[PDB]
Amino acid sequence: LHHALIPHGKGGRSSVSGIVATVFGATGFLGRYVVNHLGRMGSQVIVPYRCEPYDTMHLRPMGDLGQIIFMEWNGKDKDSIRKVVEHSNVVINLVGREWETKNFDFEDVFVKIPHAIAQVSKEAGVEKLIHISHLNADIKSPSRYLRSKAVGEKEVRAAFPEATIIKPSDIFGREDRFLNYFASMRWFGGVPLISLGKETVKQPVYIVDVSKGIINAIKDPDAKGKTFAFVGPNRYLLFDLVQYIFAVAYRPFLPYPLPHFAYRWVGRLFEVSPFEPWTTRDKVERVHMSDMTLPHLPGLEDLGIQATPLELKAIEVLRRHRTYRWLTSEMEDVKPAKTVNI
Amino acid sequence: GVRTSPTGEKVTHTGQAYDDGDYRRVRFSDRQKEVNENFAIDLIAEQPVSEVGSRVISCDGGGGALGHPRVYINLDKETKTGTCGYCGLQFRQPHH
Amino acid sequence: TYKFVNMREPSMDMKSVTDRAAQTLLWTELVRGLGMTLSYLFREPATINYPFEKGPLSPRFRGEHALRRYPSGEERCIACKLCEAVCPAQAITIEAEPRADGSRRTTRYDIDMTKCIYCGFCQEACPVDAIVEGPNFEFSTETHEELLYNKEKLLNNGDKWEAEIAANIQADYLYR
Amino acid sequence: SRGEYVVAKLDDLVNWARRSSLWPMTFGLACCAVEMMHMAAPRYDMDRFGVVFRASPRQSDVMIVAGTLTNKMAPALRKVYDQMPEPRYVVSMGSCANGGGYYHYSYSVVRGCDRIVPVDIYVPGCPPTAEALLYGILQLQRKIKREKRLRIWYRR
Amino acid sequence: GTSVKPIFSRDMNEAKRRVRELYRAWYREVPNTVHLFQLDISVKQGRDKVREMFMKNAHVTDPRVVDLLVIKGKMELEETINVWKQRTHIMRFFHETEAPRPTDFLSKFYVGHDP
Amino acid sequence: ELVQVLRRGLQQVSGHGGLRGYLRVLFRANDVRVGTLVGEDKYGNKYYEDNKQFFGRHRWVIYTTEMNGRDTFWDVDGSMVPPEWHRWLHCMTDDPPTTKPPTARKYIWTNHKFNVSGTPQQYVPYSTTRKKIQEWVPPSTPYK
Amino acid sequence: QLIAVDEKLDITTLTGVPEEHIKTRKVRIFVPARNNMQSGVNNTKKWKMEFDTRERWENPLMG
Amino acid sequence: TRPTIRPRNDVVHKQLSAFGQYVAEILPKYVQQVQVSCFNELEIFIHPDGVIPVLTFLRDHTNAQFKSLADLTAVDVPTRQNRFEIVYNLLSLRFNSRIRVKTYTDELTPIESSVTVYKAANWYEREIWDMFGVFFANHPDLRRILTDYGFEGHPFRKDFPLSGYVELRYDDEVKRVVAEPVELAQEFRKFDLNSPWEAFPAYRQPPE
Ligand SMILES: CCCCCCCCCCCCCCCCC[C@@H](O)O[C@H](CO[C@H](O)CCCCCCCCCCCCCCC)COP(=O)(O)OCC[N+](C)(C)C
Ligand SMILES: CCCCCCCC/C=C\CCCCCCCC(=O)O[C@H](COC(=O)CCCCCCC/C=C/CCCCCCCC)COP(=O)(O)OCCN
Ligand SMILES: NC(=O)C1=CN([C@@H]2O[C@H](COP(=O)(O)OP(=O)(O)OC[C@H]3O[C@@H](n4cnc5c(N)ncnc54)[C@H](OP(=O)(O)O)[C@@H]3O)[C@@H](O)[C@H]2O)C=CC1
Ligand SMILES: CCCCCCCCCCC1=C(C)C(=O)C(OC)=C(OC)C1=O
Ligand code: SF4
Ligand code: SF4
Ligand code: SF4
Ligand SMILES: [Zn+2]
Repeated sequence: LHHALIPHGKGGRSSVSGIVATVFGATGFLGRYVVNHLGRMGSQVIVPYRCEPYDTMHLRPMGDLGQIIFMEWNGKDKDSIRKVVEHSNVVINLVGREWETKNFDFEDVFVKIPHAIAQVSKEAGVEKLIHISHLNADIKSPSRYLRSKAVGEKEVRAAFPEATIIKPSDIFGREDRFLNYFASMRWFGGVPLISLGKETVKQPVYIVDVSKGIINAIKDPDAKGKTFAFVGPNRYLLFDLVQYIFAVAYRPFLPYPLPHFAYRWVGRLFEVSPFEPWTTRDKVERVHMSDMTLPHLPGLEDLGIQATPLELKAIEVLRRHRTYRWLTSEMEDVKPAKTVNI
Repeated sequence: GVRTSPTGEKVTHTGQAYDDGDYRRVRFSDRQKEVNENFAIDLIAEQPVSEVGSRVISCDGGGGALGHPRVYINLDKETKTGTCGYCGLQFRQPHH
Repeated sequence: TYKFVNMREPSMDMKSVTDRAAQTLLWTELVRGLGMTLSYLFREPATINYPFEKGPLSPRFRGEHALRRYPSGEERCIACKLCEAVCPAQAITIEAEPRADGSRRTTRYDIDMTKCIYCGFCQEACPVDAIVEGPNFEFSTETHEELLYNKEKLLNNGDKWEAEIAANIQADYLYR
Repeated sequence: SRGEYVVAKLDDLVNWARRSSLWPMTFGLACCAVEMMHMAAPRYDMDRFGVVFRASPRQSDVMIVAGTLTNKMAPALRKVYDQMPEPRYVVSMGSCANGGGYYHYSYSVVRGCDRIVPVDIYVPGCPPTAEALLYGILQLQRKIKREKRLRIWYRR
Repeated sequence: GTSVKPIFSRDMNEAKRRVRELYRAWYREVPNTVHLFQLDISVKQGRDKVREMFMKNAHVTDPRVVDLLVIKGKMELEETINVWKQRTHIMRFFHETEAPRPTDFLSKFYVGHDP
Repeated sequence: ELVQVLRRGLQQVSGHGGLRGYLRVLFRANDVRVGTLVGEDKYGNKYYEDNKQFFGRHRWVIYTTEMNGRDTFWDVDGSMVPPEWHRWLHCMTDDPPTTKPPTARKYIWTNHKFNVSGTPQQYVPYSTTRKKIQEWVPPSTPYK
Repeated sequence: QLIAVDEKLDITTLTGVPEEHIKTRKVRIFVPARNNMQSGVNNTKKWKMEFDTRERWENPLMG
Repeated sequence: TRPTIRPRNDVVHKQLSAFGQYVAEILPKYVQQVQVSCFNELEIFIHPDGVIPVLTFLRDHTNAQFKSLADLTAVDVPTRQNRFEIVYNLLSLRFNSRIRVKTYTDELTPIESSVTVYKAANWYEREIWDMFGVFFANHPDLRRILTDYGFEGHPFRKDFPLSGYVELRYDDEVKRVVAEPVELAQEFRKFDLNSPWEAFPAYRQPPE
């Protein structure tokens, strides 16, 4: 087990966990939580970054001296990948956009890059590979996002047969694009919902739950070549979920029905932003797609994790979206939403 | 007297080089490994043995008070030279 | 012996009262303060043109640590561990063993520069003038790890600064 | 390309503006703050470089952690760091702020301010001289000169 | 006789009465602490934590130790009411960033050498 | 005495090698004074002296435009000064390294390097000692 | 006037010590043995209390 | 003797011994011992019940006039049945003299507050409580002065670890500063410095 990679200590900041993890996409939403959970217990974390180094400062205090290393990398360059995965025994892939840029489409970020990472990790001798997919990934999906996700997981399994594939469903957290996205809709006055959100079921999952599931999957020997689905404990109709979101933020809820073609046109209109789009046609599709039910897959409870209900962690995200007059309202004030549990 | 390991890592004067399978090598990627090139053992090995005509010699490292504490070295054995325990200089009595 | 600071009485003659009234109505001490500031305005400033000009220092100045050599190139350090014992911040970590030629030398000599207080106790305790505080003070870094010096870093510092260090010691060794 | 040249020149302009106007928060903790004052003194005159102290964190660009950070003080330092609008920079000055220094093994001392906030420049010394702090500030300026935010955005 | 000077209470009954008064004060304060500090926990969680902290020292039978514990509890309550504590201090009672350490023999044997 | 200061300014302009040199020293150092040259580095730094200035301005260095690997036309720092001129410049001695050269040693660096933090040449700390505990190597052959 | 308590002294709840470092620790009470390298006996006069030795490991940085 | 040895002052020694005898005679109910050190410092040992009467007498008596409380602190000696030694340092401006009053207490026995005698005693008693856990009865506002909010234990006790039990760091998941059990990358290195040979025969103890 390579004595230098033998666990030591109490399990804290100055301890040794025996994990040397290269975390692709560590500068995003899930990446910071994953790096934080790796660094709490004394793991060596390699952070490949393409952005400006100023955008990686928040990751520095997450590890002891020498336990977090930053190197530049290029998604379209295999030498960068091999350079950042030579000395690792765990490789985690969290790379992904929610929109298509002029340099990287969905096939570039969900198919080509994951496949290259998996192939390089396999030829480099990496023992464990964690690949993130979507619960709604489907080759026959109306979303290019999910089709690319399905093709990407097929090719990752082809290139790294012992990889672990995780399929979370609409992760919510402080820096998410799920609760914040719905909360952001108040500016346009009314909330446009296709079919008033009455024909969509969502099963959102907590960010800490997903990060702890990834951490436990690294440490679990049976989770080597399995496929997991990370979902929350409750299923909600989209209308009720958005109504609860607006109720927690104490904002007036004015839902109106909008036709699919018109709201797709709105998404296309928003897609022309050279910066981060406020919404896209792909987001239009994914918001109004019901979350699949996959009872044949192991879940968070198979990794020792009890799923955190949204009603316990919604306030820490939506209190920022309140006005001054409702900032101090307590968590148990907002009458949790009705749940369609089978 | 620097020397490289079969991996390409420079071996320091203390002889420590990471094993090819050691993950701690990653700290030198995109960076360098600090190694001092003036190996003191080779440098002191180049100094000639001083010939002196007494059984006991004194060494303070040169420079008076800028050297080391002054010690006295016995030179009775012709089999080996008298080495200073502080500086490493060598002394011997005339033979041959 | 002592003196009083606020035990003077103003004279009540018409001359003094009129002078005080003129001071009150015409703001004479405020004009005096303005005059002092105006006087300072036309003086030459005390600013130096750093980094082209530098503040004066002394041979006794304590800067970055360095490890020195004998004129033959042999290390002066003999692993006596006096500096480690005396170090008030426990910033020095030393390990030693007999060398391949039987010499008493270190295998580890680390100075945690973020633990160090730059007191110079270590260079006082050294009996062979092996560890010194150099004249350099411009060695700021971008990461914490770069301030954890090992034996190679200190030996390189000595090799790089010996020309100045020997001259500084030559000027002060008769005070020590 | 034309766009590459345009974004490079825009980066140059923004970086010059940001490094030529660096306003540190009026914030000090211990012995080091005295050397900070002396670096503000007429001999060195940081104001001639464009460096002006401002009390409000909302109006400050840099935080200089000059002194020991204790456990009781860490939440306040984190609070005032957070309230700083971006871009913001942190300079760690002195052994106490760098790694705990001479109170490293104390029960009430944080072993380095990098456990609380990200650090851009570490200034060694106990205390660092005012000239050493000026060198650290100029190094921070040189680091700001190397930022390529708009190039990275364009290449996305 | 053991000749010991008291602090506040002559015996365990007055100590119990002081404990009950301190518990009442903390129970009243908890909702105000939840509102003022903008805590993400509920009032039930805070009151359960107060009960847990009180029951932590249930085995004490010395009235002087009980009096000192009540004094410390009143100091903590005075810190909390005056907002001398911050949110970090209040949340330190919950240990939300520490991993759950197992208690069984086999897990301790696997992880390390601590008994 | 106004014409005197104007003529001294004109002399400063003419003493820097012309108008282009005047603007070069104005934009490279924010200082246009003319002093007596003391010496020059092997790296290109020029050292001047003017004893009529007060303590602190009587010695200064004009930095080179190209040290070991980088362009230093604008990016200069105090770590570019070699140790001997470092000793002279900080007034630790009254003697320049020209009249009083340092002592030559075979182990002294022949090429001075500046602060290399933030560069691929930066110092990376590592343990310098050997592995302490040796593990038992199992035999490579079957046992039955 | 005094209260006459009748229970053995216990101050564990007032020392602020974590539960792990009260019930799992073993302290040794002894007079230290003379360092055999020397003949002085001035270090063998008093009684000492020390705790049981716990795990020490190498730091990945600096060893 | 002469150049390197500290000179003596017999006049101050006799004056302090006489005043110690005076104070012991005036307050036999509380005074247990009076000592004069060889560098001319007067120490008076009292019973804990006499904290208020003795300090009041030393402050208000015409021949004492110790109107200034220089310092008040505690010393922890775990080997004693009464753990904590309470030290009062007083200064007389009328007579240009200093005096030290010492008493004792354990972890559970309160000591009377001296704020009625000296207003300076407020923060000193607060610091003694914070650092040693000695409770002062009738203190107008007794609470921690030096330690962090919610800090457990009394650091200045000899059995408190030097680095404590908890350390602080910022945690990004909870977006706040958290407290966790201490782990040190480098452990503080304990040094055994005491020589096995006796240094001062004048302080040798009986071999029991
Ligand atoms: C018109 C209203 C709208 C626009 C608002 C902005 C107004 C125009 C901006 C003014 C530009 C002036 C900045 C140029 C100053 C640079 C000075 C020089 O020193 O820079 C050097 C090199 O220059 C920089 O690399 C780049 C500066 C120029 C940037 C490119 C020009 C872009 C102009 C585009 C205009 C468009 C404005 C927006 C329109 C909507 C780097 O040297 P430096 O390290 O500092 O100094 C070392 C310190 N020493 C000397 C003491 C040792
Ligand atoms: C023959 C018939 C003539 C008719 C009558 C004409 C004669 C008038 C003679 C008296 C005129 C006096 C005018 C002054 C008015 C105010 C003076 C005054 O007393 O104010 C001061 C306070 O005023 C100040 O001190 C000013 C404070 C702010 C200072 C700011 C800078 C100072 C000004 C710099 C220079 C001023 C230049 C002004 C003109 C600029 C050009 C437009 C009083 O304050 P105290 O001393 O505290 O006494 C109060 C209790 N007895
Ligand atoms: N968020 C959710 O609700 C769900 C997320 N997932 C998956 O989880 C993963 C990450 O989640 P999240 O963290 O929210 O996504 P983020 O966008 O928040 O993080 C994206 C990361 O991917 C990197 N990245 C994206 N495109 C590229 C590229 N072309 N080249 C290099 N690096 C790139 C980004 O680097 P930079 O910062 O430089 O862009 C960033 O570090 C994604 O794969 C996503 O599909 C799965 C199910 C639901
Ligand atoms: C305008 C003059 C320059 C002021 C520079 C800002 C000083 C910031 C440090 C804060 C501080 C101040 C103000 C201060 O006055 C002081 O002495 C009591 C300190 O102790 C070291 C300080 O830390
Ligand atoms: S200068 Fe002082 S603190 Fe620094 S290493 Fe030497 S003895 Fe230790
Ligand atoms: S540097 Fe000097 S004092 Fe320290 S171990 Fe070496 S010889 Fe001894
Ligand atoms: S580093 Fe030194 S000078 Fe600075 S605050 Fe700490 S002890 Fe004081
Ligand atoms: Zn010698």
